[PDB]
Amino acid sequence: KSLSAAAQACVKKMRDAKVNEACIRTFIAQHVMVSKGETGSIPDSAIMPVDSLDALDSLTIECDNAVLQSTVVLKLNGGLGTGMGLCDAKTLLEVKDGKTFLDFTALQVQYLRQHCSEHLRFMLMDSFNTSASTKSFLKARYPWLYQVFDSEVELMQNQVPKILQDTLEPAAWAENPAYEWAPPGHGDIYTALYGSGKLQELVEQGYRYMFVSNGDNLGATIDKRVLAYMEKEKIDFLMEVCRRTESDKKGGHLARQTVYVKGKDGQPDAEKRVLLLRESAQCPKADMESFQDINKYSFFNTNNLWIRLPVLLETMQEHGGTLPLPVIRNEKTVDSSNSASPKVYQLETAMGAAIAMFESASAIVVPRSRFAPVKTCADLLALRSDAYVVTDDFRLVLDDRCHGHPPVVDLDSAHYKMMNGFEKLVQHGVPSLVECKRVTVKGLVQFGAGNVLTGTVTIENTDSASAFVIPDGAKLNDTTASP
Ligand SMILES: CC(=O)OC[C@@]1(C)C=Cc2c(c(C)cc3c2[nH]c2cc(O)ccc23)O1
Repeated sequence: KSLSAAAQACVKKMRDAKVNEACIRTFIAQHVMVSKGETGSIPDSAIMPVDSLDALDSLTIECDNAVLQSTVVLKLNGGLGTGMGLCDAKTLLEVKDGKTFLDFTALQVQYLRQHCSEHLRFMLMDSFNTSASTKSFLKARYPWLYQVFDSEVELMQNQVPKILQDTLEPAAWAENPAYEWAPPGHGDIYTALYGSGKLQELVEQGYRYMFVSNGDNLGATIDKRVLAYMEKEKIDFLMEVCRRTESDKKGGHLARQTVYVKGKDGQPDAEKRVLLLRESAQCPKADMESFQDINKYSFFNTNNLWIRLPVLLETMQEHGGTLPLPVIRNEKTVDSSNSASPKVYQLETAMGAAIAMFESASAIVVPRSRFAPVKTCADLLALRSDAYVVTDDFRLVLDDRCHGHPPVVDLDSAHYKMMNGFEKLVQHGVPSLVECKRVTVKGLVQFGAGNVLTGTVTIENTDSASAFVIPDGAKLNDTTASP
């Protein structure tokens, strides 16, 4: 080997634990990079804003149903709802009418198979934490997915060791041999696809396109207009972006770099623009102000990505069976809670950063409805309510009586950040929010059954040693309800 002793210890620990060679190849290349000085930082001087992009609302032509016969739907399914106090797979959260996130995508795929394309493939990227519950859920409710779960559906996210910041050796932990491993970010989909052989199996069987998206994003549905736009424009990697708002100033954004290839002898000097992603972790403390300027950098990544699979395979093969994404170098501790434990580096990548790895890569701006993540219990309440309606093809869209905008829900963080607090609020029923512009709740409150809210409502309780109960049938119209 040409590896350092620290890197050697890393591969030895990973080979012992039966980690596959594609994950080892990819991690060690990041390890070598970090041992040569790479920090992950992207200053403002290194990038330019991106000003002009095509939009999805300018498109009208849909594709043939032949293209959908060669399309795979991949959902990220590694997330636990820890932010909402959950222990299990976020996708198994009841979101509307007794159905989960997973229910809706599976019903959307089931619909497309019967009506459009029987060979549309559905895959899930699971972690060790979400696999068993995901498998059990499919056994009970979707046996056609359960029968082919291991062979076709499930894609396992691998784990990588944390390394110390001084030696870059694999950190050891006597208490827990589990706190010495970590996930490598969702950029690991490429490593897992290639390393398991499933990417080769897919191109072999004739699949051309893959639509990847977060499992907790209900707006991420197949749109035939995007597939036609990729065919016609001969695009290999397409990222959906949205216009940034001040609510999104602390999240990542799209950026631009240029590569001048000099013309040999008497020639014209060529130009190629290259798109890239910059998240907050990659931004230096000095440039955080320019990071949050939503007029300089005005687009953010939805994680709705479209990939031409044969080109992905070829590009990874040309790199020796890996995709060399920019490494994000987290500075944390072996035990995350305890700041006495040794300082480590947690190396991860972002699947959206692959937009820089392709010549024919592009980004298309889409409406915000394509990015409807459920990350707070406030988002859940809006989605549970009649403000959202299911279509015949099992999508979730706003009711027309919402005038293009979901109701705005501000729930007290002291009582409703956790799911157990939120389910107490809607214990007797979730109110009608379809005609509601805004609703904000402060203090301990319980709705009643058959409640209807209109306009802008505020329900506040100042007494934290008490609960405010709203009776059944209560109508609340542009008011403040208080004890
Ligand atoms: C800002 C802008 O320039 O519009 C373009 C675009 C893509 C992005 C903004 C945007 C939108 C739609 C259809 C809905 C919302 C939205 N931003 C939101 C913020 C909210 O809090 C709630 C709902 C929305 O369209």
